[PDB]
Amino acid sequence: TSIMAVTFKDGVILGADSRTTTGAYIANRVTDKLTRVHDKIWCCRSGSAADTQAIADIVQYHLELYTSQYGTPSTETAASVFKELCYENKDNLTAGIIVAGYDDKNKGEVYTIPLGGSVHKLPYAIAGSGSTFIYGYCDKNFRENMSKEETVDFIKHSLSQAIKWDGSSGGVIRMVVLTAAGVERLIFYPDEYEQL
Amino acid sequence: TTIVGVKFNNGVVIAADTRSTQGPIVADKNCAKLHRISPKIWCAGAGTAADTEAVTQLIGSNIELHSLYTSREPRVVSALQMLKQHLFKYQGHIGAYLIVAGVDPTGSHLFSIHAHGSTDVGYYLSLGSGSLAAMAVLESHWKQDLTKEEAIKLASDAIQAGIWNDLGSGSNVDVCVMEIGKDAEYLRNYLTPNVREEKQKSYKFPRGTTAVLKESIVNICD
Amino acid sequence: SDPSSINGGIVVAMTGKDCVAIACDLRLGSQSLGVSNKFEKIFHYGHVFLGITGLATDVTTLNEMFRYKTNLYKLKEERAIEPETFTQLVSSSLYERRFGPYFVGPVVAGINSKSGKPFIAGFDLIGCIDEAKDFIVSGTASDQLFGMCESLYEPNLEPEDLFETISQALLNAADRDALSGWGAVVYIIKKDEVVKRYLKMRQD
Amino acid sequence: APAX
Amino acid sequence: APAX
Amino acid sequence: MTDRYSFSLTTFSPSGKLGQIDYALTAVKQGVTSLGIKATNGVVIATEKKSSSPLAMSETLSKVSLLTPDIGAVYSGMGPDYRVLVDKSRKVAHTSYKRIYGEYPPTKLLVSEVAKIMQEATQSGGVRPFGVSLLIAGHDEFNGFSLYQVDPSGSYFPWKATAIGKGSVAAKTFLEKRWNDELELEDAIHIALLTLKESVEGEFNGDTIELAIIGDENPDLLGYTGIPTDKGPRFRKLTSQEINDRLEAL
Amino acid sequence: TGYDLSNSVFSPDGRNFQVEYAVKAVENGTTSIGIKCNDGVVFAVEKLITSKLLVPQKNVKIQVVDRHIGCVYSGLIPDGRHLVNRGREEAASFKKLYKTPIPIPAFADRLGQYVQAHTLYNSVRPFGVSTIFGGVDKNGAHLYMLEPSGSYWGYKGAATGKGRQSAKAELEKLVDHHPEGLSAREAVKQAAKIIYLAHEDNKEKDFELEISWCSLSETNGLHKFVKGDLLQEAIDFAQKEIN
Amino acid sequence: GSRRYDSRTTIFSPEGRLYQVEYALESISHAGTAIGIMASDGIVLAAERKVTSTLLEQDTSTEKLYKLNDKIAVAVAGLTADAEILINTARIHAQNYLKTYNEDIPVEILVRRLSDIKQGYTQHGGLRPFGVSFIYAGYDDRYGYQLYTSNPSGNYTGWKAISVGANTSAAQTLLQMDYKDDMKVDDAIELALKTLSKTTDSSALTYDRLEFATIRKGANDGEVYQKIFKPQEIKDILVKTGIT
Amino acid sequence: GYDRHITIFSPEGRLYQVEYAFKATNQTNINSLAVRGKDCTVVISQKKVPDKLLDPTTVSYIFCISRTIGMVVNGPIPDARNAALRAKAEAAEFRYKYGYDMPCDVLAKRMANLSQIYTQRAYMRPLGVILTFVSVDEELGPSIYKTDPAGYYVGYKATATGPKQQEITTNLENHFKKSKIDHINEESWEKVVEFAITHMIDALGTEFSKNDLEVGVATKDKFFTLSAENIEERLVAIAEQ
Amino acid sequence: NNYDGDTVTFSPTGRLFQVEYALEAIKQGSVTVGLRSNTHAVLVALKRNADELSSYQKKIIKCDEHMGLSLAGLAPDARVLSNYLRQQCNYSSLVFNRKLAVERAGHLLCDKAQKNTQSYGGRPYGVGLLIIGYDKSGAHLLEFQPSGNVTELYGTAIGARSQGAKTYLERTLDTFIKIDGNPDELIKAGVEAISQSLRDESLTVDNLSIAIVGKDTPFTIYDGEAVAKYI
Amino acid sequence: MDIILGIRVQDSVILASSKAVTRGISVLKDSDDKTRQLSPHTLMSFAGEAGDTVQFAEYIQANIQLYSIREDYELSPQAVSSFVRQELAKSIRSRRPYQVNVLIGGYDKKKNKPELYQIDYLGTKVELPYGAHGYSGFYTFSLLDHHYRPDMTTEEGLDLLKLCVQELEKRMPMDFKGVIVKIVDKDGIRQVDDF
Ligand SMILES: [Cl-]
Ligand SMILES: [Cl-]
Ligand SMILES: [Mg+2]
Repeated sequence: TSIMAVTFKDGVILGADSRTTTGAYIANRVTDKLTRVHDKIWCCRSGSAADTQAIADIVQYHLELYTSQYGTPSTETAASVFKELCYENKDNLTAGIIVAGYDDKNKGEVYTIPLGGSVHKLPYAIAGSGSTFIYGYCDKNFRENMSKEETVDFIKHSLSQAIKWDGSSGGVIRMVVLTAAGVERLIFYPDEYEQL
Repeated sequence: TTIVGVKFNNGVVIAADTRSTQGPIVADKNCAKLHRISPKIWCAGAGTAADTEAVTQLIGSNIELHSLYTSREPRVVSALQMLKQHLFKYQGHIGAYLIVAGVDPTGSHLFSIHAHGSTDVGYYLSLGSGSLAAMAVLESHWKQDLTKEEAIKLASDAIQAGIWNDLGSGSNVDVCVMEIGKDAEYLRNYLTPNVREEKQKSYKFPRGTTAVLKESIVNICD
Repeated sequence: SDPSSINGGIVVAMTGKDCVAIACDLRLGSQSLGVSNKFEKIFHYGHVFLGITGLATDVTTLNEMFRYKTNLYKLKEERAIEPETFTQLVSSSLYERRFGPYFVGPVVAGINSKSGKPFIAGFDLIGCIDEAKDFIVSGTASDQLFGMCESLYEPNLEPEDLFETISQALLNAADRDALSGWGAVVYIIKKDEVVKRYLKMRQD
Repeated sequence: APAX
Repeated sequence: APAX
Repeated sequence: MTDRYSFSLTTFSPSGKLGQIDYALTAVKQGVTSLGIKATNGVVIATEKKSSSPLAMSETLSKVSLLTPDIGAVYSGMGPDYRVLVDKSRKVAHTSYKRIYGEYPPTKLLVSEVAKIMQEATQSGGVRPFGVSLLIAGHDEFNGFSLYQVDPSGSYFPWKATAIGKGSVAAKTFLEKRWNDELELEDAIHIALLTLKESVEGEFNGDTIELAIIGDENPDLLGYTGIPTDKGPRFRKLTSQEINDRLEAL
Repeated sequence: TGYDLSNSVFSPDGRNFQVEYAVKAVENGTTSIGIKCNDGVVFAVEKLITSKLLVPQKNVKIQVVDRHIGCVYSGLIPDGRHLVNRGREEAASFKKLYKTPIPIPAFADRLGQYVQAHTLYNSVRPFGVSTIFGGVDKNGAHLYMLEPSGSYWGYKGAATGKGRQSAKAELEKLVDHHPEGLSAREAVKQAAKIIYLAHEDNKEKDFELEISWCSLSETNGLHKFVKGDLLQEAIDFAQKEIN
Repeated sequence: GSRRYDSRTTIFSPEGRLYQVEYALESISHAGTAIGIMASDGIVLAAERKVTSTLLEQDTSTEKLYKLNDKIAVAVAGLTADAEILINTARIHAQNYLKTYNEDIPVEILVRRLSDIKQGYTQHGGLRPFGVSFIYAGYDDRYGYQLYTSNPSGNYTGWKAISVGANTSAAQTLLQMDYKDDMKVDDAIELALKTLSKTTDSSALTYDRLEFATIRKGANDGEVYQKIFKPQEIKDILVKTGIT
Repeated sequence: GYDRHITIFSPEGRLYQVEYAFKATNQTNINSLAVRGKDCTVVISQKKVPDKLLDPTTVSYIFCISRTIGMVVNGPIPDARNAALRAKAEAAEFRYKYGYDMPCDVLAKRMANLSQIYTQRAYMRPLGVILTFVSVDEELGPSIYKTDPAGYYVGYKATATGPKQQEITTNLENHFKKSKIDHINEESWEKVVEFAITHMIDALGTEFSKNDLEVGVATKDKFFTLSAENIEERLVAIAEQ
Repeated sequence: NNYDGDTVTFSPTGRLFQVEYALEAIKQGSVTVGLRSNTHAVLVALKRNADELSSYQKKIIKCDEHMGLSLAGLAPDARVLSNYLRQQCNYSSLVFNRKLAVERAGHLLCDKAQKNTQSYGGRPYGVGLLIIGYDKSGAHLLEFQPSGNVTELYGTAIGARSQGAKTYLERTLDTFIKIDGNPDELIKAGVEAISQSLRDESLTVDNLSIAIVGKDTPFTIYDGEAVAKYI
Repeated sequence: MDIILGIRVQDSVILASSKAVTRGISVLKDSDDKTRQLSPHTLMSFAGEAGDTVQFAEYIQANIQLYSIREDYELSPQAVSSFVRQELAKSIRSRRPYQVNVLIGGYDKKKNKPELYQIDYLGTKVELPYGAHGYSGFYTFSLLDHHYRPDMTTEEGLDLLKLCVQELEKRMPMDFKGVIVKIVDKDGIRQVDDF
């Protein structure tokens, strides 16, 4: 996988490739790695497909139950529930998860949860096998408070490169935009992003 | 095994070859890899033969009880969720690789489930040892907006690629068509392109050929 | 160290015209050492016949188990269990031991006493049903049995012809396996008489 | 155990 | 098994 | 906390009656009349859908329930007790039979399992008996058509025809006059509809009568085709319309 | 009858008499109050001086839960401690899983459900306390009162114990005379007065006053006890008013 | 707590009786009479149904006589539902023995374990006893033909002829009068039916108010056969002995 | 008579504890009512705040169980909240297990089964509550299903609950007699709410201010309660009528 | 009366009679006194015998180097509760390297007793305890009753005719509270307090029991010839 | 352990069992009786893992003796053998299985026939005219295939057994220190004292 989440002026954007792998065989070329755990709290999934799905399903369930009793959960709270699962089951899980959400108080937030189940709040986060190839690029090109169009471009260009060098990344680039205006799904096909 | 699922206009179709293997030996030339979970939700299974049958019946049983309890027709996503959570609990040790399809009040659906418990959504899918042969065909001929008859042809063509090119697949093609608003039609041995040729000779023996030591009547009665 | 080939032995079943046949060898050994020449692998519960190959302790245990279960079935249902039903019971019972299985290769044969249909089936050690028109094979000489059956067999044999065919499949398969043989039994099963024949075969 |  |  | 009621709440009185079973039968006496009649090629079970308020939608309350595709049940007594018994009865048909033998249980054996559950509520600690009597109509290949009554004690009996609840005494007498061993299913439906009018006060139509049959296989109700040995459920609920058709030729 | 001898039994009117008897134990206890204010809450309670020998200031009765919630109660003191112990576990586990400190409404239902649970079985006895509690969360200040039945509501002001009526009347005046809101330091003084006024109904033994508060501005949203110059100042304001 | 509502099912009276056992026995005394008679060449089980309605499906019915294994059957007097619980236990217990020893269970051994179960309900657990008495009829190759009874106390005893349920006082007197040791099965069949005929609370004994079974060596050579009589077979045996 | 303290049968085959649990249902002296529109389901209940010291916003007997299900309770609040928490847990679990939102009628059945257990198992008392569940089901459309301490439940065209329930019931029956249909033939939920308030006023013979009522609306894909202001807006429109 | 069958039942006036009957066994108990200054805390207990051939039941139990208690009522219940205290003091040392606050000891006992006043099948403890100790905030005396009520005091007494001593201590307060740096004077005051509760008997050498803890004295118990100094 | 044999002749079952007990490079004992009487007409010999053998044998003996007392009756050899087999069949799937092989020699008094059962640690039961466990069988089975006749007397059986022991003493690597021989017949169980 290649995944990332980026905070900006109006909120946060999540991005991902669409490749699922079964060895060197591409088991799914149109995977959706960006997943909803609440109206405006989403996650990017990397690692084991089974582990990350099982985790996201449980988290969605916890937050649905949270909502019923105490109203809308914060993005921090959602990240905490992911952590609890990842940390306590670290021996049996291969899950690299980025959590991203939009509050009206807190605006956009990104929490990354690597293999051991530690939590790290960041302006943006990258992860997955393909992310190694774009640490240089992303560190050089990210700024805070970018516009929506700048942030879409940053993600598009970054994942384009990750996909170019990483054989375990590919297909389409999916993105999910999280603002006060609601939730927007974007998709970009190879013929566009490849020749960037 | 080769198995596939293909969506179309007004429903979904699944297909499977009919070979069972124990190592290089063909254990069964005509087993049914298409399973009924509920009347309009069917399952194609690859992997450990007993696991796909057992996991399919268990969830089929619970779906029936659930359908009765709720006074509703069962949904594919319920079979999907129950299957995946069961398989995940068993950490891959239950070797069932499934293409789940069906129609329900929500519409028509097509999914795959791998043994560790991950699920996928698609318009065309293939699993099993013959999945690459089948997927080559699907990637070559699939299009958006297939008719029922195009979808059936595409599915059985994909299974045929497996039958001819994969040593793990052979014999016949089974199909099941689940169209919205209609009964599922299960087409057992839809294609039979591997009919054994007439043998050269009859090996029926002269009676008395076999040397016998003893006879006796067995008591099956009370 | 492979429990399915410590004791050795084989079972084969075939359908004919309004009949079925099921046969087994009589060997029970401990690897190279032949121990018993009288170890039959076919049992019956009313009119339903079950052959079991594999680890002999499990063969014995499973016979005792299915006798138990069919006896209670009969008491509660007030009728003898049919082959289609027994086949399902075998499958359930084996799969119940999915992660600690009985190391066996069971084979069911009999005639449904309502419909008159001949019926055979085979199973793997964890319960997978293999239903077949023609023949089912099991044991340490299963490759050989598959070869013999696939060439010798033809549909709709009369009971006395079917007898010759199944016997020749068993005998010649057994003779190419070091762990099978040492005698053989053949059951010919018609709608309501069952003949049991012991075959004369090489004792090496 | 057989496969498919 | 399917990785991401 | 937790259940510290591990002792029986049903015990023998000095006269030998089991009070709670007797009192449960009294609750069944109070209950609305239901009945079953066994024909040569089918069974019919029927009852009155006596609504609580006319604002209630009584199609949402099913008194006659499918247990297996060939077995149905109706009751007299306490509705909620019946509802959970149907839930338990459906499940036990699977867990203790279908998951073992790959086929649905025969009527007597499913009945036997329900009876067991009801007997346990008569002896186990901290519970009262079920306040219902069931009538279970069913078909299976080797026994054909059958009709059973199950009581709070856990006892069950096979019937040619019977009735339970409110006006059972009168209705049982009516059925003795009309029942013979040559009834074709349509005749049994007709007799059931006549018997039920005696005990119904208010409206008597297909919206106040609930009525189901165990009869012929219904391939059109199966949901799929292609397995010729699977022929469909013998259980069928008659529609509001189907009942009214038979009430004009009453 | 005999309906009143066993918890969780409905009488023919539909009452659980054992809960009603627990209320008598509450009514028998000392007076305690809460006053909700602009950006927080204030808790006060009368401590009867049984004897010269009680060490003053050293039998503390108001209890903190987590870092932001205060609890006070009237009735059987150990029952109240038991309830607060459970509250502390409920808050710890909430914070553990969800990171954020437990919201006050959320906290109220945790106690409510736990108290209500003790009216479901005959093998437990209802709680012999009414509990006033509250604090400050991300949505502002909340004050709650919770009864032996498990019943609780949000309150502008609340009182319980022997001087509950006297105190209730006094609270009702403040709510009418300060409709735009009452400040934290105002509420502290008012609380002292009301406890002194409600001490009328308990006046053999003289008493020791104890106050606490959470205020977004005055305590940074944390629960703190009122001591020293602030306590003495509020005592003085109360002394003024009963003369 | 819940102590308030505990009947204390397993205590002694001041006289040293078990209330619940006594009261269970009282319950059984109103149940349809069942009779067992043991001959030299077989056993008879006969039992009267609790008063029929004409609409009861009488041929596909069983209320009194149950098969435990191929060599052992029981006749029931008391709560049918209670009896079935015990019957399935006994059936399973028979199969465990067979599985363990590869020999059919000796009759007494089966009877003892069932009686031991009943006993337990009178000494511990605070549950009501089973409101059932059994007549056991069976064969084994140690003692041959045997009759036993057990009751809610879990006490069991062996008999040449015995009755349980209603009117056992009158029935026992009549069996005592006409029973004799050298009796054949067919004589015992007659004695059983004649005894019910005289002790019945009904106007007259008919086929439809009866259940009937024999356990003979009357199959083929040194092996045993259970015959549970069909209604038509009872109707015939009722004529054959001139009661109808 | 210890058959009066626990849920065992009386000699006349009755459960007194269940019957007395029904009497606790009216302890609060509130009346509720529910009706169905074309697109919606409306439930209204009286709101009575006696004490001046209460925070009126925390005084409610309407609950949002899931995104799509609402529930109003007639009965004491501790039992009401106990039932609401359970319903919320059951609805969330159902969604996770089966991959779709729990239908109103299935939740009603599930809560009814739970209640049934309390009528049969001795150690648990019945809850002194009647639960009215409302939604716009994706299969069945606008839905009202109601549960009581006996474990009984059924679907309704419309319903009412409380001490003066019979007045409201017959009022509604008389309307549907006349209207000849299953529901309030109205496009917007705003007007269905108006109908509901209007017929509650006639049946009870009393007027309402904005703080005397409490309203819940179920539409396709959300259930929500109204503020004092949305109700005031609604009371105003009834007056100009 | 109808409401005293168990602890899980309130009376119609909101009382718990089993708890009140537990309180009654304390009243039948031999008198014991607690009092403290700022530097020390003292327990004095009158020990009771069966007859002239018997020992005099111990009423004082050491809980830690800095803590201990006296008992009045059911002695086995004091053994259970003191043993719990020993464990709690112990746990504080092994885990936190921290001597347990006397106040926490108080709270822990209250919560332990309370559980037995709300659940069916149990019973309240039938003993009252006076806990003394010296910790990070100085000398302390606590009074424990099996209702679960624990109270911190300068001085007190419990058991039969304890009202004599409790009155004496109430007047004496201003004196004994300021007996700092003098162990023997604080003890003398304690022995005098207990004497106000004697009737037809006076303090003998195998009848009196004293304990002291404070700034530089580990909790120690004095019996026999070691108390002759004080008679 | 190591050597246990059994031969069934016309009217009895004869069990021969080696006397040596060896641990490491030391023969600790040369007079070990590798047998337990289960009932007056049933005898069981045993060989296998140290400790397991006696623990198992005595446990079966205790169970059979209990049955005898309870029913005042002697279980048939077939019944005892089936009980023993089931115990071993359970054991083989335990956390730690009994590694014990047995021969059960009994005289059935109802049938008036001697019976010899060979059961291995897996619970593999077989009724035989002659039996052996371990490496012993590799010499004796063929020898007995040659010299054994079904209608032999007890004396003929003992001579046949002398042949087996002689061959084993010639060709076996280990010194098993001779055998203790026991005869089970209609009059019970007795031990031959000079072999
Ligand atoms: Cl995925
Ligand atoms: Cl349920
Ligand atoms: Mg050879």
